[PDB]
Amino acid sequence: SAFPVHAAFEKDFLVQLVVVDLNDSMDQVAEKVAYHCVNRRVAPREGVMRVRKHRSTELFPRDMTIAESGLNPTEVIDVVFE
Amino acid sequence: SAFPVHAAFEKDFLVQLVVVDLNDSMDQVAEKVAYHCVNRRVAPREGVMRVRKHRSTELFPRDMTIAESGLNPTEVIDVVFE
Amino acid sequence: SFESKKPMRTWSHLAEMRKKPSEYDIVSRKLHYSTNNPDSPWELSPDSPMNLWYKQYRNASPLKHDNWDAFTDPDQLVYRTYNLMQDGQESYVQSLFDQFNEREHDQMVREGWEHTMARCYSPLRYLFHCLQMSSAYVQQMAPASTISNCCILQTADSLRWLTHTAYRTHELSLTYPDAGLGEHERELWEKEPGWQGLRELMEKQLTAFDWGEAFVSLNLVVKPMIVESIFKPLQQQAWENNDTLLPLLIDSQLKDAERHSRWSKALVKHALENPDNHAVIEGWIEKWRPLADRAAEAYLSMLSSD
Amino acid sequence: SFESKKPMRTWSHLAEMRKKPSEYDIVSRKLHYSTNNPDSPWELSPDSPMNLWYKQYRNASPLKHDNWDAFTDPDQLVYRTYNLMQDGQESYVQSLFDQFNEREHDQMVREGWEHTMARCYSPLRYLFHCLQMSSAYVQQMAPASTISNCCILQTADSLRWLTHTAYRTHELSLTYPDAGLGEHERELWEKEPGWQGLRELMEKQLTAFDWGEAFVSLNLVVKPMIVESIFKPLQQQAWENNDTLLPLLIDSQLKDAERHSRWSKALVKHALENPDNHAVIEGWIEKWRPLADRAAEAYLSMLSSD
Amino acid sequence: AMHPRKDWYELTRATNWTPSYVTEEQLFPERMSGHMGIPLEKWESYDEPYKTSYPEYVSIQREKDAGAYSVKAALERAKIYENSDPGWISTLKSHYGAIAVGEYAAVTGEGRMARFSKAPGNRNMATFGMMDELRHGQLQLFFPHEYCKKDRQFDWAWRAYHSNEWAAIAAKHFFDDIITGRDAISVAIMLTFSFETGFTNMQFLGLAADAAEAGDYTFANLISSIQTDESRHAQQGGPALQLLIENGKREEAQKKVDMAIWRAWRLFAVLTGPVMDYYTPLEDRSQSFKEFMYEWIIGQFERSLIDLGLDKPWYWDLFLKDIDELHHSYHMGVWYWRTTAWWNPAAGVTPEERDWLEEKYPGWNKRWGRCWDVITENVLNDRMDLVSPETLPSVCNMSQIPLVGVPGDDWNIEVFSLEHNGRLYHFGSEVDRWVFQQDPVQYQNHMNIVDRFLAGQIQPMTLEGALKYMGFQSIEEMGKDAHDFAWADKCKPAMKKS
Amino acid sequence: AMHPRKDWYELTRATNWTPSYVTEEQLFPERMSGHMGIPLEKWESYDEPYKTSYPEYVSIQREKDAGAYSVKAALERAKIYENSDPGWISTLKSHYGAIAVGEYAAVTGEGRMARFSKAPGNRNMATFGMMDELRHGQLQLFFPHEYCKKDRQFDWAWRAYHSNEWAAIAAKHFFDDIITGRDAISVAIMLTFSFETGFTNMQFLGLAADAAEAGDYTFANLISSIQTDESRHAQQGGPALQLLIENGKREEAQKKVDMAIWRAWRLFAVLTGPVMDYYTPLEDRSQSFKEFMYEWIIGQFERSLIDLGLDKPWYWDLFLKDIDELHHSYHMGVWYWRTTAWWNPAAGVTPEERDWLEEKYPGWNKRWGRCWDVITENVLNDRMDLVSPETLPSVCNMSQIPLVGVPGDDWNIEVFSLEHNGRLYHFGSEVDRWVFQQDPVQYQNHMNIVDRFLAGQIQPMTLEGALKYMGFQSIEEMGKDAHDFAWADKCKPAMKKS
Amino acid sequence: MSTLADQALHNNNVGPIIRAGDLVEPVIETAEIDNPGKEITVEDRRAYVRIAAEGELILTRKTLEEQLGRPFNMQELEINLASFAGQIQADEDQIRFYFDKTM
Amino acid sequence: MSTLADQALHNNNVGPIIRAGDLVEPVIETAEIDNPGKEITVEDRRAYVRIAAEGELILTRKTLEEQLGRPFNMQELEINLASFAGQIQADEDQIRFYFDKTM
Ligand SMILES: [Fe+3]
Ligand SMILES: [Fe+3]
Ligand SMILES: [Fe+3]
Ligand SMILES: [Fe+3]
Repeated sequence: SAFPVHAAFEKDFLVQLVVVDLNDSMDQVAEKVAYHCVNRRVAPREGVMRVRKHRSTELFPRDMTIAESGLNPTEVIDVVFE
Repeated sequence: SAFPVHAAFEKDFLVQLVVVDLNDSMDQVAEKVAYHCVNRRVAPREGVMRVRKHRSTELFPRDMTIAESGLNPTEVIDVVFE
Repeated sequence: SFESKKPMRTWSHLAEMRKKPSEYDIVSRKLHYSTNNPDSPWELSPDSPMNLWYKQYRNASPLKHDNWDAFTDPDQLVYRTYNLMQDGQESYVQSLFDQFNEREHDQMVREGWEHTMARCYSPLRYLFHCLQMSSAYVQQMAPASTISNCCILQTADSLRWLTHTAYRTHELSLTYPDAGLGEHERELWEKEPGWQGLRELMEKQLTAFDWGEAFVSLNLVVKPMIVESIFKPLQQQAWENNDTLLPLLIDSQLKDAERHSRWSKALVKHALENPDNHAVIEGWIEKWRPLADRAAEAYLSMLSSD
Repeated sequence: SFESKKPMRTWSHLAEMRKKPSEYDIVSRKLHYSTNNPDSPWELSPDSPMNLWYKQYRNASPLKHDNWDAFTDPDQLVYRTYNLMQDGQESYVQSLFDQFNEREHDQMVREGWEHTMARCYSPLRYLFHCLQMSSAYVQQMAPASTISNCCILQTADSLRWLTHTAYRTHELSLTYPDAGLGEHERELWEKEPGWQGLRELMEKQLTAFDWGEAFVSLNLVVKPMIVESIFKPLQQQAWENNDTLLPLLIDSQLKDAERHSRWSKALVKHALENPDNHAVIEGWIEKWRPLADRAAEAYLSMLSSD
Repeated sequence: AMHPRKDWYELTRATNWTPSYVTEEQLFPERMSGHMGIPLEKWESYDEPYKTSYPEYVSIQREKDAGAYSVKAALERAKIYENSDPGWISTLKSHYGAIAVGEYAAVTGEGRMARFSKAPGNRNMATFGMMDELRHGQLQLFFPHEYCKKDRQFDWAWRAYHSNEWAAIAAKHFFDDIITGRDAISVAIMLTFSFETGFTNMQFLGLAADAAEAGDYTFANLISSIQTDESRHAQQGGPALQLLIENGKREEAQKKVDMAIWRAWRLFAVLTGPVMDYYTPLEDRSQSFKEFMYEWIIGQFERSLIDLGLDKPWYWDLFLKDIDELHHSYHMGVWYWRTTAWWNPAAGVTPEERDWLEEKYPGWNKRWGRCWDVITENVLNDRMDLVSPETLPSVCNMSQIPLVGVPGDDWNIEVFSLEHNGRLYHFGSEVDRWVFQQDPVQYQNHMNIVDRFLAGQIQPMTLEGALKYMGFQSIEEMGKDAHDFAWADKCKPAMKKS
Repeated sequence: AMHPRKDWYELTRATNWTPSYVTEEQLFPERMSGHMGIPLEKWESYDEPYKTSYPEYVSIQREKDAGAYSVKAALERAKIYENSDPGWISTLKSHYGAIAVGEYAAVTGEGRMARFSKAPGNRNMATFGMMDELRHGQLQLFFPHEYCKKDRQFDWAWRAYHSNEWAAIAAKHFFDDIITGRDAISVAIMLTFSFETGFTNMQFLGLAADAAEAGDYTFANLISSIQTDESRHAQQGGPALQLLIENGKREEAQKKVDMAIWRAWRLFAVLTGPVMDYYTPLEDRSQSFKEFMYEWIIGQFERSLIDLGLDKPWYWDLFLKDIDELHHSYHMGVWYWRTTAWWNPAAGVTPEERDWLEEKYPGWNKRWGRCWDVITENVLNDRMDLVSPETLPSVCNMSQIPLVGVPGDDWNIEVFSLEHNGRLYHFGSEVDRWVFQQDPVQYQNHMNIVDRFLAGQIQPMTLEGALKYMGFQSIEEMGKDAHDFAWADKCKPAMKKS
Repeated sequence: MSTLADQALHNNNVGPIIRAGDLVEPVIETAEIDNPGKEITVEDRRAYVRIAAEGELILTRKTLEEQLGRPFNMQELEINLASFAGQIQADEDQIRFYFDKTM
Repeated sequence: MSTLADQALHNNNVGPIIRAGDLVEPVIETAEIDNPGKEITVEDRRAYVRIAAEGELILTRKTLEEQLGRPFNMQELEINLASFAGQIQADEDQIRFYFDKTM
């Protein structure tokens, strides 16, 4: 159920390896990524963190799990604010 | 045992669909491609026709079969003279 | 095998009409190839974004007919004949503008009429632009080229009306430079109560993306409301205020509006060949009527006020 | 956890030598990182073409030792000290050229000697270039940097000899312009019987790609043959023909040749620490000796002929 | 008196407002609008440089059509159909088939902008653009219609876009990608800027030059009149482009222009290239395809792109090489597989034509000339089975056109392949592969004609099966050599014993 | 008397012959030689423009070394180690580690040409090239050796290439691709032309300028002396390139140059960029990294490429954008993950340095400045856990360097992904992905450091496990902030209650 | 190719492309008259003529009306203006073809 | 970027880059003397100096020996010639830095 992704957080300078869980919601995924960015290189801010496939327009629902998303291990995601 | 390849014959202007057999030797593959090129758009000539993965340097042995080669269906091959 | 066949007198798709095909038939019929393949309207990935848009908002519309292409514009207008017709009507309107300006018409209107015009007429450019944008949407989504062509000409007519309104707002400002003419229309459209029913109606209508709902709300609800509650009441007020140009201008605009009503009714008649469509069209009319009624009431109470 | 450790006086890989490391040790030892990973010599796809080449022709060589890096050049030469040594020997040779030219040495050689030189000396530029190319091959394939460095300096020495031969072929042509000096050497290398044993030997040696076989054939078979059957016989003939420059030139070249023999013997001694290697080295020597013997015999019969 | 347009024009485009009953994003959804997050206020500075207004439009467009139709009527008896070189007639057939219904599709690109662009001037100019493309579709159906009674191949002026014929698939894949399948700002950049100020000048003016030389004034007059509208509505692109650059979207803008220009190039190389250098009779070739490319695309179009602040596309040098090579091979492919076209390709390889080709493309005879040598020999020796194909060409998964290269003495051919989501795709250039990778969701499940043949979508699996799948209804409709091989009569005869 | 070189030089390179006992292809196998089928005879016109001969070589190179070693000896007591800014000392550590053993690898690139090039002048010049690179490897081990007794990080002058430390992997993947892993003609084009007339001038002369400003003359004198050899042996590339173009191989030549320049760029952006714009003390920055790029790479190198008949690379505009952006992010990555480096990165973000960065790269403070703001705040508030990483960066499958982008106010980041043979690869640019696609067999089964971590090759799976896997032997060897965060003392203090 | 294409791209030619008909000669004449001390180049392609000057080329309504010999409004030029080189700026009095940059 | 990079690329500057030491001033002086009616530009980077002229720049052995003040052979320049702009052609008498093309 360990599931590696590569994640780019909004306003950060890089993409990082973040190992999430197959059964994680997108809300949970966003939080696991934010851990490695917010208050490290990215200023905290108000708003709702959302997950999308890298460079996509369409956002994954907040409640959707990694398993439900159709994402493959080691694919790239962005975490952005809506 | 039908096996589609895309083949570019030496001195011709295009790549063509040629359906060969899984158990065909490279000698047989070359001949099946030559059918659609030699005396149609390519002058016949002396020499031994050889098969290689497209743009490769290394040639497949004459005796090797499609099955033995590791080629996947619809991959591109060249047929050239050695 | 393959046959040897002889030439046809017209397109293969028209070759079994009994009548000689008209110019209209030759140049207008069965031109949307995007309806040929239900799974891929456009020649792209079947689930490309625009393919999904068209599968949802055209193909899946509850308004259904097995032959939308057989729809015929009652006026059988083509680009060529539209321009002949409209150059006639528009040269007439431009000649009125010239002549009435020569006679200094705007100076002779009843005291205060410029303020009524600033408030109730000049912001119509926003309303007319909304009709223009909406007509273009029905154009791009309609399931037959003969339907789309009617929408194209209707989109042009909406811009015609917008342009009359722009020209006349400017012209009136020249006689009456202290009325906000050409300066305050956005503020009125956004903030004035008499415009808010109309603004709410159009913002919501422009977000009705199903082709059938777009068509019905625009052409069967919104546009007829404009005729009965905006155009005709303005003609009456103009008569009471010695504005003799506005009634003539509106009469020309009403010719366009009647044409839009004609083709739209013809489309309904075509659609009702399918009995299922009656409840569908009725449902949307009933959905949108209250909003249109509120819009008209708010406008009329503004036109009536001091 | 991780330790806190103090600085070392030299590289970590030398830190457990008992002696203070020399310049040679510091700059020469254990520099081929391509031997670290048997499955991927180079930091590329494990089966990239050059990775396959090195796995076949270096890693899989039957000549085996568990510590090729412990090989030491007996002369412990580095770039700096090679250039000091060779500037000394080369300035000496260039001074001989100058002086012997001043004394018009080439005019005083025995009648016909220019023809012997044209036939048996000037084409040595091809042979020496083959030694140069071959030495470079052993360089790039050898499994330790200390071995490779010896090959680098040997490649330079081969070019040194080629250049002496070029310079002297040109110089001799100035006194003897009708002997084909500087004009016919390729033709002799390609066609002259006395050169064909040597040409066949080098063409085949240059296609021996296993590093160990390349090393043994070049340094234990070909090069010693050149010393005993080409260099020394030319000195003898030169003495008989009142050429007093050639024996001195060859004596300087022989200093280089002795150095190549010294390091090569040291490598054999290192290799024989593994008893398996004796039959391997013996096998290759026995494989290549007949070709070298034929080469020498054909050369000598040409040098002896009229 | 009347007041001049300059005095009231601004009111015609004072039409943006701040939404209150729905959100800005609901009214202008990004997937349809393509505003790239640029707020409404910023779009108000959009200023179309080539303006018109409703009264002027209807008056002037009335006059444009009066001329086009009058010239057609006056020349009905000029015997263009019966007296023209058949290569010219095939040029008409390929033009009307490839273009007429695509023009009508362009209405939808303009409509997309008229509803969904955040720039008010763009919405109005796009309304005229909708009208313009309606004109172009109607003209280009009306004009060939009279030839239906003469030749079933003219039915394709209407039929092509309703077919799965390979060239029709190529046209639709292009037009659906750049015109009808993307958001309003993408259309503004890709269609009006990239396509309508670029390549349409080749088919509608370059070709008009050849038409005039050929004495076909009905056609020359028609297509040049059409281009006068294009020259106006195409000026919607520049201001969109300048706005995107001003608002930090240069990179996005450049990528879209780069993509659209390449996509247009490959289609035009298959349509216009063979027309200009082979189908048009030699005496009527005003300039070569490459000369016209240097005039219209390099000298005019690309210079305009640089003036607006964009860069030369990354593939510049590949493009220049392609201009020397690609259409010669596409011509060869279309001619060899002529039975799959709705027009009759002219081979265009009589000695005098080969001398011209050599002059215009030095080295031609040692390249394509080698293939035409084999073909010519076969024709002269009546070996006709060898002039018709018994397999399919491999086809690009982007352009939908055969994968080609340079034949003959310095043979070079390259296919650029890609695995994506467990499927293997093949492209005719680095640039085509790059286009796919820019937007895989647009393309990923599309199947080209060869993919369909291999998947069992084309039944039966024979030349005949494919031809029927492609919409052919009779022997007469399928392409033949334009001159029924009478061109071999100008080649040195193949001698036989007496 | 002595005869001048011009009179006997041709005999030194009259060394080609026609093989008889083995075939030409057996003697010069394409996989090692890279002759592209060009026959022996054609290679004889190769004419190296920068010649030398054995007697001159040994004499002149003796003098070069006498000077380099004398200056070193005379300056041993200048207290460079103890008195230099630690950012300067880290520059020395990164230089010698990244370069010394790579120079010795370059012997093999030269040896590849000396045996396998069909051009006789190339084989001789490559023999001097072998000698030159031997010099450079030996100098660049000897020089740092004396610092071993002072600082374990100098051990990496020898150790780096024997490690799996990430930057060492990046260096080896580059050098093994362009120097030791390809055929002789590829080396001639890629190493000597692309790399040795291009990027080495930045690290060996640009950096020498900064060294001289910093008062480190031992180093400035060393690296400039080394470059004098490069300037000679690099002139093997031009004639190879001109020969390939003359023989119909322009396209192949251009592709190789394009590939090698980009590969060199990414490595040099991670090594030299942070050195020039951050580690070198502000007072010693002769020019910015970008200014030096414009001098050496744009103004000199690319102009030379055009003079020789090549085209600007297709990625020109991407490259220009990268020069403004890439190294700022690579610096950030190397500094944040400093514990994985064998040198101590200087942050280089005191207010005075930030003013300089803004001057040299307008907009810097609203981009990278945003990240450094967060970092600076944490340092001032002693929130040190937030200045050290708890995961891995994503890494390019070509360059082996973190995947980065522009941070801050106009955030933009892009990863260019590729599926190939049922594996997913990720690249830091369009160009890196393109390089992979040019020669997949070179790269396809290579695993980057992240791929290894995910595959279970790095045990245990922790920062510590990775650090040990990378060859670190003590706390002292792993990178720290150069100034132990003393730079925060120049930032406005974070106030607390009294 | 390289040299040829570079030369083709690095031009500053601006001006109308007029479609065969009654505007061809009047526009040529107007280009000459309304741009004194600009050399006007004309390329004749039978179906169209390519008229150009360096950097800027103006056509005034008044001149065009004189050269055409009949009443003329500037907007009417679009009946015959098939294309143009340069950016365009047009009003009731004249049309201006121009470039912002010099190549 | 665009304008800046174009200007940087479109130069015809050729000449030696000399590494700090005893050849810097003599080479500057020789460049001036041996190329009369060429403007010589010099950029001082302390560790090296960048010396240039438009299109061609010659350094003769005889001039360099005079400016250096001691016996000098042309090949010895490589002790101090760290890089150069332009193509190179060298013999016993002189070195020539040059371009074939004009940008
Ligand atoms: Fe059109
Ligand atoms: Fe258009
Ligand atoms: Fe080096
Ligand atoms: Fe080097």
